[PDB]
Amino acid sequence: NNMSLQNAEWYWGDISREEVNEKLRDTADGTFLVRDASTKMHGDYTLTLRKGGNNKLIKIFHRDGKYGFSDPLTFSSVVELINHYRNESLAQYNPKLDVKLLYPVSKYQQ
Repeated sequence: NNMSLQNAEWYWGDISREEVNEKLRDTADGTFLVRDASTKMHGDYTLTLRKGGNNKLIKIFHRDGKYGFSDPLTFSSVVELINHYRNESLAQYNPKLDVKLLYPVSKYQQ
């Protein structure tokens, strides 16, 4: 993790919901980025996803080197978790989030 995660184009580190909001403003369903959770109580990270004109916040929890949205946490890295849901609909997690992670908001000017 974290060498992988620090170089992920969609990983923005410590930035606020507010800054997250302007980056997803009027973007298509499936647009997303990952920041650090503002408090570890609420996971180590927050995935923000565009859906129905709305920014969904999905906590990424971490324990014993694994990552996930809920238990069991099966992923060996945040990147592998994201990569899975770029291929697969979030619907397997939540039926109200039937969209994939389609459009990374990139930190390398894109």
